[PDB]
Amino acid sequence: KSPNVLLQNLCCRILGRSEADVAQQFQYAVRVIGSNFAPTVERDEFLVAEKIKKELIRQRREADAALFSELHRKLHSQGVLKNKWSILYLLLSLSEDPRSYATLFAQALPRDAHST
Amino acid sequence: SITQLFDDLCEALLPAANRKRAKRSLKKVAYNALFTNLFQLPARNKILMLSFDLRVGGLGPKADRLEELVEELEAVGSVLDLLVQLAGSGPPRDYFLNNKHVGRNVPYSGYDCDDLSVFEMDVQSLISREECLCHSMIQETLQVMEAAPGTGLPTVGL
Amino acid sequence: NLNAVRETMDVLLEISRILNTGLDMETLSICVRLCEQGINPEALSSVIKELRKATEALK
Amino acid sequence: AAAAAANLNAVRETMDVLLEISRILNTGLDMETLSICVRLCEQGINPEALSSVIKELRKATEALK
Amino acid sequence: LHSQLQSLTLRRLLVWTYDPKIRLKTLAALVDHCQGRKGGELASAVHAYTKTGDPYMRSLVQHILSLVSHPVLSFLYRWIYDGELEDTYHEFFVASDP
Repeated sequence: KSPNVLLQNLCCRILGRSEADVAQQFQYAVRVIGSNFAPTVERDEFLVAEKIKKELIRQRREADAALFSELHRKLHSQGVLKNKWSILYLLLSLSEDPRSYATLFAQALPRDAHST
Repeated sequence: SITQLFDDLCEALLPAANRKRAKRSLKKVAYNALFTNLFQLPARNKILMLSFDLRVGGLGPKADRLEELVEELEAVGSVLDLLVQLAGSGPPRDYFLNNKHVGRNVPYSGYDCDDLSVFEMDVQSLISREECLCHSMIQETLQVMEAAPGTGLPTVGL
Repeated sequence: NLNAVRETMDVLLEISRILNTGLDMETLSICVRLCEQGINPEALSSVIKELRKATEALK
Repeated sequence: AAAAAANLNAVRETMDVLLEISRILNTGLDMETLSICVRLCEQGINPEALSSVIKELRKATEALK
Repeated sequence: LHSQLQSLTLRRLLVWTYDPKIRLKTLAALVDHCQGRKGGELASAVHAYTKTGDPYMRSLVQHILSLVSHPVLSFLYRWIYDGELEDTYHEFFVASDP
C-alpha cells in the first residue's frame, strides 16, 4: 500500500464508518500529515526510552519501568522494525495516566543545525 | 447524438495535416476499445489521494486550490471521476512570495535558510535549461551536417 | 441557464489542467456532454488513451 | 517456501511485543488500529503530526456519539 | 555552513549570508541607540525603532519590544490590582517616598 490510501483506513478505524461516508475528516488529515511528512528532530531510540521509564516511575509504577526495558530489547532481538524511534515516539504521546515544565529536561535535537 | 459525439471526438484527436479514411479506421479503434471494459467508491476521495501526493513533493498552495474548486463545483460527479483516470497522461514570477521585507504586519520568524535554499534551485534550473537547449540545438544540426551525403536531405530521397 | 452551464464548464477545465490531463477545451466539452448522456466513465479512460496511442503510430 | 514463512513469524512476534508496550502505557489503541500506525511509521512520517491526528479523530468521535 | 566546507565558495557565501547581514545590522545598531538607558527608559528607546516602515525590520524589532515590555507590564498589573510596587532598582514610573 501507499500512505495516502493507508491514512483512510485509519479514519475508518477510529471513526466507525465507510470511506464514502467520512470524507471531511480525511480532508483534514491530509492537510496535517501532508506538508509535515519529513521528520523534524534527530532520531534516537535512547532518548525516547529514558522518557518512557521516567514517566512510568512518576506514576509510582516502578515495576513496569523495568519491564519495558525487557520489552524494548526484544524489539532489537527480532529485527523486523526499521524505525524504532518513530513508533515509540508515538506510543508515548498517546499515553494516558490511569491515576508541567519540559524546557528543563532533555529534549530531542532540532535538525536545524544541519543543512537539510 | 451519441452516435455523433463519438464522431466529433475522433476528429479532434486526429492531428491536422489521408484525413478521409483514417477517421473511418480510427472510429474502429474507438469501438474496438470501448466494448472491452463493458464486457469485463466515492468520487471526491480519489482527488484527496492525489491532493496528498501533491503536498508531499512541495507545491502546497496548488493542492489547496484543487480542493478549493471541487468544493464550489458541488453547488457532474461522473466527470471528475474521468479526469482522475488520466492524471498522468498529460505532456511534460511573483515577488509577493515569501519576501519577509514586504507586508503590513509580518510576524517574527528569524532566519529560515529553507526559503533561500529553494530560491537558488529556482535559478539553478534556469541555467540548466538554457544549457540543454544549446545541447539539443547543436546536436540536431550537426547530426546532419556530418553524415553520408544525402541522408538527412528529403529532396535526395526522391 | 446557458450562463450557468458555461461557468460550471469553465471551473471544470482548471481541475483538469492541474491534474495534468491532456484534455484541451474542445475535447472536454465533447467528453462532458458525452458523460452527461450517461456512459460509464471507467470506459472513456480507455478510448482516449487508445485514440492517443494509434495517433502516435502515424507520427 | 520457508524464508517466506520465517518472516511471517518474526512479524507476529514484534506485533505482539508492541502490543505489550501499548497496554502498559495505556494507549487506547488495539491490535487492529496499531497495525496501521506501524505501517505508516515505516515509510517515514512525523509522529508529532500523526499523533495530533489520532488525538483529534478520537476527539471528534465523541461529539457524534 | 560548516558541514558543507568538507562544496561552497566565496561567491556562494554572499547569497547565503545576505540576509543575516541585515539582522546583524539592526541589532548591532539597536544596542548603540540605547546605551545608558535602564528600566522603562530602555523599553521606550527600543520602541523608537518601530517607526521604520521596512517590513523586515518593523517585524523584528516589534518582537524584541514584546519581550522587553513584559517586565514593565508586570509592575503595572501589580501596581493596579494589588497596589504593592516593589523594585529595588528604580524602574517603574511610580516612585514611593519612605
